[PDB]
Amino acid sequence: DHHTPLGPAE
Amino acid sequence: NSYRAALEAGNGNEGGFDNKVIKTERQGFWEGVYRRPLSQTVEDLGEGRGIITQ
Amino acid sequence: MILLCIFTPFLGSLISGFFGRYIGVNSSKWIVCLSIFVSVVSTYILFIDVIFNEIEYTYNIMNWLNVEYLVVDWSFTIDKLSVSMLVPVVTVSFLVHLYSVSYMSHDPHQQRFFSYLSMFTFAMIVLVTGDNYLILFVGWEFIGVASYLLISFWFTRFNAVKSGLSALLINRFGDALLVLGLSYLVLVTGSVNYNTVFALGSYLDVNMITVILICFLVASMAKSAQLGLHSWLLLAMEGPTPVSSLLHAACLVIAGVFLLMRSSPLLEYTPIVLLLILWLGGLSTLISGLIAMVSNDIKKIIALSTMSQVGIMMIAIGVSCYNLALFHLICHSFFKALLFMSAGSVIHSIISEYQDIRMYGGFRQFIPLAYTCIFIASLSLMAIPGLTGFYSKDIIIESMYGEYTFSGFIIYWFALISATCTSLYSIRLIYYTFLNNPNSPKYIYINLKENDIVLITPMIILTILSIFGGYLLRDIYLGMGSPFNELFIHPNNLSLIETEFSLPSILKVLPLITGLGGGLILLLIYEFNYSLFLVYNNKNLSKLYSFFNQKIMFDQLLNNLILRSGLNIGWLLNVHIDRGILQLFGPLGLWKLSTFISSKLNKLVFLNIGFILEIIVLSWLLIVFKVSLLKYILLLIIFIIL
Amino acid sequence: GPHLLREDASFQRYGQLRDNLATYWKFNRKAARNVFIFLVAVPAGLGYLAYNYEGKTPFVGKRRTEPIFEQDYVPRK
Amino acid sequence: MLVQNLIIFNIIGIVLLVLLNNNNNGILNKKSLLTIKNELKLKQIGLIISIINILIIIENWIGFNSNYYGFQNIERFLNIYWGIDGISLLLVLLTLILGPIAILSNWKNLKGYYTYYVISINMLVILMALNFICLDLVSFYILFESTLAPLFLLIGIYGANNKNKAAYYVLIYTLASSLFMLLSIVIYYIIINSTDYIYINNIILSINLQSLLFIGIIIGIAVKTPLMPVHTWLPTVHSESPLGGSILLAGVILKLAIYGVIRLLLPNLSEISMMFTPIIYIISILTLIYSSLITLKQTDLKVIIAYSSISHLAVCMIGIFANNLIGINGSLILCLAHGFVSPALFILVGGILYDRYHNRLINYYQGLSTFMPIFSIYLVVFSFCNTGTPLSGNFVGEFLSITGAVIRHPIIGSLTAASVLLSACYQMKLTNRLTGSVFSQYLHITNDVTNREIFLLNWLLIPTIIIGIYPSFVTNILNLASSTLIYSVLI
Amino acid sequence: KAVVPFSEANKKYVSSLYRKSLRTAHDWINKTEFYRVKASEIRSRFDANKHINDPNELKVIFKETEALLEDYAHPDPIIPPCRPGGSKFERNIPPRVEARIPIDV
Amino acid sequence: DHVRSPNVSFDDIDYNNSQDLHNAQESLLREQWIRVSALKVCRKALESCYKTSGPNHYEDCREIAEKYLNMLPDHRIQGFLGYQKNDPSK
Amino acid sequence: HHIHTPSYIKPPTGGWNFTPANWKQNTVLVLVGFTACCVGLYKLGEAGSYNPKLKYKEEELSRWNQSAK
Ligand SMILES: CCCCCCCCCCCCCCCCCC(=O)OC[C@H](COP(=O)(O)OCCN)OC(=O)CCCCCCCCCCCCCCCCC
Ligand SMILES: CCCCCCCCCCCC(=O)OC[C@H](COP(=O)(O)OCC[N+](C)(C)C)OC(=O)CCCCCCCCCCC
Ligand SMILES: CCCCCCCCCCCC(=O)OC[C@H](COP(=O)(O)OCC[N+](C)(C)C)OC(=O)CCCCCCCCCCC
Ligand SMILES: CCCCCCCCCCCC(=O)OC[C@H](COP(=O)(O)OCC[N+](C)(C)C)OC(=O)CCCCCCCCCCC
Repeated sequence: DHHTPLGPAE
Repeated sequence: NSYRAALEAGNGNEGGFDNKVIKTERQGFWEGVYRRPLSQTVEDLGEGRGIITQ
Repeated sequence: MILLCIFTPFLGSLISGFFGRYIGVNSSKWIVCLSIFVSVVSTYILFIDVIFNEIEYTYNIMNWLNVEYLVVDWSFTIDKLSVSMLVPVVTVSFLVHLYSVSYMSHDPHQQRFFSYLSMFTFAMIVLVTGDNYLILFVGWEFIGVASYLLISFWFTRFNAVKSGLSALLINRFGDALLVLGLSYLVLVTGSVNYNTVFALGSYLDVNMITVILICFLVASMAKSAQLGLHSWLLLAMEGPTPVSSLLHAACLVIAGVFLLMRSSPLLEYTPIVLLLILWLGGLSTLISGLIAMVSNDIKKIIALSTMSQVGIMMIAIGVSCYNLALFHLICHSFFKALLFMSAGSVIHSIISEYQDIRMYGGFRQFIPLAYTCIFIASLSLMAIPGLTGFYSKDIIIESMYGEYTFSGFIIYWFALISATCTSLYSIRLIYYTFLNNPNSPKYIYINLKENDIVLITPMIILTILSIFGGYLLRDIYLGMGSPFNELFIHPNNLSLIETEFSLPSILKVLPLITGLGGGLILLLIYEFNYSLFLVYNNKNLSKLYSFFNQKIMFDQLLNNLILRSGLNIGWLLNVHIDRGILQLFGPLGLWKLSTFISSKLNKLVFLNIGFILEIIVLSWLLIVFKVSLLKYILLLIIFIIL
Repeated sequence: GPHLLREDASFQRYGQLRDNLATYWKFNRKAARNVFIFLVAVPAGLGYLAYNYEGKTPFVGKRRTEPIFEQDYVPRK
Repeated sequence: MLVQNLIIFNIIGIVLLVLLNNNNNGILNKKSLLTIKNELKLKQIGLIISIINILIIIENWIGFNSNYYGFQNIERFLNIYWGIDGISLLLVLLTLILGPIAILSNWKNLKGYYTYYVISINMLVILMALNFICLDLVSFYILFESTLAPLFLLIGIYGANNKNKAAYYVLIYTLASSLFMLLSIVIYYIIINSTDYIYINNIILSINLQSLLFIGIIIGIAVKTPLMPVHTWLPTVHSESPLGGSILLAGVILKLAIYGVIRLLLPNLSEISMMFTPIIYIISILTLIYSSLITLKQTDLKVIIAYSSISHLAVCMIGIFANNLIGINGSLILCLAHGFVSPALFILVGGILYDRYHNRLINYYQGLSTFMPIFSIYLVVFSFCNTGTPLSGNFVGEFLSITGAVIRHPIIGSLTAASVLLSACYQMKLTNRLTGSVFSQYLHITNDVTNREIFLLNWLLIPTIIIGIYPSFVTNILNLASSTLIYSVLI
Repeated sequence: KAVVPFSEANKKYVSSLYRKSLRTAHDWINKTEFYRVKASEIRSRFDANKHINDPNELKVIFKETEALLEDYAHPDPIIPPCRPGGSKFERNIPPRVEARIPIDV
Repeated sequence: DHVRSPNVSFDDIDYNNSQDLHNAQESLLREQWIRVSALKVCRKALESCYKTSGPNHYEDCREIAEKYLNMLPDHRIQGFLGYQKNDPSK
Repeated sequence: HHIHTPSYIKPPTGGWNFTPANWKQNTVLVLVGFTACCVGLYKLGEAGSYNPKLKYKEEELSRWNQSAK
């Protein structure tokens, strides 16, 4: 899995 | 050949300049003129890049 | 419609570039692909309204340069030729972006990759739709800017960095000549417009057209990568596989041809330039066919195929058949995009991601779909009768013989060998990777699968064009007497009649007979009698193989000799002039002299009556000697300094 | 500030030398070989071409008064 | 108004700054409020004066008429006649604009004595700004040489490790040569009894005396716009002077030498300018080719940009000596475009890197596009502008200058086209190295470009791309002014 | 220098010449069946002269073996993509792990 | 407003009167800028014809092409220093 | 895995698989911008473009060639 979660809100 | 000697000999710019008096011969070393015979320009620059022809 | 067709990629590149952070990876790619798709559909509408309905569009934004008589606008036009080039460009580039949505999915930087890619498409669009040469020159440079950024996209990789620099510097070599060609265009006609310069072609001196067009040819050699300025073309494979497809099928590698075709009204009035292009375009096809047969990297083989095919258009230009070179340009962009895509699919599938076709083998069943795309494209490349590359490439080979001059005869065999080698290195490429005995380990073969449906769609669509595109479009360009005045053919240069009617009956089959018939022979050797090719034992074959595998040793000649000497002259100037003679006649030298002079003068100031008294009495001699002796006393003084 | 650069002793010598080549330079027969080429040979060669053609190139709007194509054909056979 | 308001206000400002700082000296030690935050109040007053100087000229730019031939805004102040024409107006605008940017560049990277620095920067800008608006050779020379006194002290006080060598170079190179320009100015005052521009434009001199005056004046010009072989001062001074001193020494001081041709050579020495133009091309073409090749072997970061300055100025001189409007307009647009791109690079090279790592050697910097992305976008963007990419203002200047060069002399003037290729060699090699491969093992991760350094970059890039996209802003002012410089008789 | 047979260092040299020999054969020969045949021979050519107790006799072979490889060296050797010289070497290097030391510019 | 050119020649005035000399220079500059404006108009006529004629551009645009290549060398800015300081009659 | 140093490195194009949490919201704000401008570009293209083969009739050109004669 990539499992890269979203970063913060921009 | 100093400008002082030319001025004291009448070959300096004490006499002002004028457009209606064109000198066929070349002017002295220290002398200035308003207008020149075009043949003196061609005999110096040569024909070509904008003199006489394109 | 025009303004929508031109600038839509631009705002697509900006949005990925400047808002790609705020909309993430997935959306950035698709919004970019949307922008190219908008320009595709807009282009097709104009293609119908321009090619068939004899209509022209011209949007003139504003004035650019207004220096006395030299007036240049930001004017964009779409004639037959401008829209004949917007089909190969925008169509292929849209599928490349659609292909690249999935190819780059495992790459961290996909907002920057797509920002460059849509920028590259916009520059090429500006290149072909500008109404003067300067607007063309604007896009002509951002082609090199975007290519340099694309080729060196993996800037952490040392090899990709320098290959990006090699592409930019060699292209700026032609760009310098292209600028010099424009200056002689302003010098002769005071204009760079198409409506003006082409209207004055015959009335101008023949020597002047040569000066302008030789510069155009040298600039076009750089972009189209012909012999002499071609070392960079194979260095370009450091970029991602989508970059190679877009830049070697529908972009700069063809932009050299467009510049020559656009300036056809001038090119017909200086036959010397045409003759040079014929030889440069004939030698290049011969060489890159010969180099490819002994090339092992898969992308190098296809890249060398592009150089040979691009050179085929050059000889079409040389014989003044611009309609032939233009039509092959369209047909070449279709399968050659497919071949790089199919190469990308093969390399993606194999888990080791190898590129040397010497580490492949027996792939034909594990990836049947990737294999078929190469098979159909290669046959279209090899001009199998009834395909698309047949109806465009074959006529050019005939017209080399149909010229019935010395140069046409000599180039005929160089071209015919190119058709032969095309049919050969293709067979070598297909067997070594799909039919040969396996060379990769078994764990690779148990884990060999095709790729996702997003990656699959662009290839199949280009396959269909490679089966039907050439036939449908044949009469639009090669039609006997179709009105295409954008390409100007002087009446004494038309040989399409004799190309089609007078050729010997054996030549019309000669490319194909040595094409497939010679293909089987090589296929048997690669299959049944490979022992012949164990060439390391034979010193004659090893020397021959090493020479062509090292690309005519042209790369070594450039670096070891030409580039290093160029950098060495910088060193000699930096040593003997800047820190050499200029410092000797400068700070260092005058410090040495002043140290010598001042060290003498300091020794003279000392309190001593005898010294000052003696100096004074010497100076009375200046009253005795005649004044003409002063300079000798000036020299005598200078001596005693020493 | 904090000396964010790992200064290198060998790079400093290389930088010191490359900015002080004037000190070790000599006007040997090698330098005169280069000095003559760049300050005299090239300027005079270009200086001749510049003055030779200075005014001999009326290329502004130059016209053609000589046919390009050939009229009659003379076959070898 | 103009000069009177421009001098009196600046003198008042200089006096005001001196009064505030030096009040507390006295006999006792002082810990005042004006020293707090590194003389911050005194730096602000210096920055405001730079902005106000721009407002003075704009008050007079509105009145400017683009369809009038002749000097406008003529006034007499200190027994000297001033005035503005088309060419002079734009160069004045460039000079004053670099005022705030030169001060802002050195906001917090000097060890002290900020008040002295702020006064000197505003003093140098005014002296150079006034040099475009005088109307006699003597007053031209006075302003042309007065800038040495602050510049020599500024470089010596605030310079780098070799500041003593740099100070001894600018003072002597630019004085031992400009003194030759004084001789030709004096001879004008002896034979004609006046050095006024208009009075001497109408006089023709003997072709022997024209050759003497030209040789004297072009000696003083060939050093300010460094032409080989007298360029050795500029690379040294750039690599050692303070960052603000480099912005003025490259942004403006070089362009005073191209303006020297426009006033002192073309109008009054027109006949002898035709003769020297073949020779000027030889020197400039060799300057273009040699400076580009020498840059390929340099190691100091701030020297590399210094030589790139020489190659462009050689092209500017090539264009201006072309006897057509294309070359003259192109040369002047290039001077304006180079006036922003050149300072921007020194900020990138000697103002952003050098303020973080304090080393100018190229070997330490590579892969900078990894942990400093905003820096590498501007370095890439300004690398292209510095090499005449078609959308920038440099391409318009270079293309026209090359076009004008070919028009004047088709054979040798064509070699100017080597500027397009060579400028991409040393420059793109520098950028490709800086932002390529892995991040350097000698540097340490730090801040990217700060907000102040972004402001400097954005406002040196914005004027560059307006002139590129729409150069007719510059041209509409130049055309009638630049058309009075052409000497040709066609029959 | 001198060559001391049966010493550990001398064996490793012969090991290195073996990887040069077989890889070079692998570079030219692109069929496994043909490669094993030639690879078998090279080992036989490598094992026939296994027993040497003399310095000077061995050094001539080292001189000869270098010449054999140099003349037979491939002009385009096969390289794994992620190994140095490969097609994917240095691609997408993960960024360095380190603390950002802020500076008050 | 539209300022009228001060139609004045170098051959009728005294250069000592620097006010009149200024007009002789300004009048010689303005006429030349008209010729370039005349030239840019003629070139526009050529461009329409070539675009409109297509194949017939060699015929329908014959005298315009001839005239444009005739006016090009002399319909350019030349300044006044050439004619002020030189006397063609001599 | 590995560390992107995303605390400070914030280039305009994200960096190392960057995706903001509110990416769905921003895209619709962006998809409007592409739609707002593509519609806007179509208006200007229609209004400001022309056909350069119909501005002057051949009857007008035929007078030009003769007038220049
Ligand atoms: C780029 C464009 C050009 C720009 C610069 C233009 C001017 C540059 C002039 C360059 C001439 C000087 C440069 C070469 C001299 C260098 C001196 C030197 O190298 O040393 C020789 C010697 C010093 O003795 P030593 O300690 O042994 O040093 C030997 C090291 N090789 O020195 C000696 O032995 C002395 C040599 C003879 C001295 C004769 C003195 C004659 C008068 C001096 C000249 C005056 C010039 C000014 C005149 C007006 C001054 C008011
Ligand atoms: C026609 C072209 C005119 C160009 C301008 C004139 C030449 C420029 C000279 C630079 C001077 C310089 O460099 O001054 C600084 C230099 C020395 O250098 P430094 O800084 O101490 O470092 C170098 C010191 N070492 C060796 C310890 C490392 O001091 C001197 O040698 C003092 C004497 C210089 C006299 C200048 C006379 C000028 C006459 C010009 C007319 C012939
Ligand atoms: C437009 C032209 C106007 C004329 C200007 C004349 C300059 C005289 C100024 C004296 C004021 C003063 O001596 O004050 C000193 C001031 C400010 O020093 P500070 O940093 O605040 O104090 C420092 C000590 N602390 C911090 C401990 C308190 O620095 C200056 O002098 C800078 C300007 C002059 C430098 C160059 C002079 C060259 C003169 C020749 C020019 C052709
Ligand atoms: C016709 C005019 C078209 C202009 C449109 C501009 C679109 C492209 C914007 C790119 C911004 C960006 O993001 O560049 C910065 C990228 C971002 O890297 P990332 O992928 O976000 O990963 C982030 C993590 N890094 C950085 C470690 C990989 O890194 C760089 O510093 C790359 C080097 C500088 C690139 C300069 C490109 C500038 C474009 C050319 C200007 C003429």
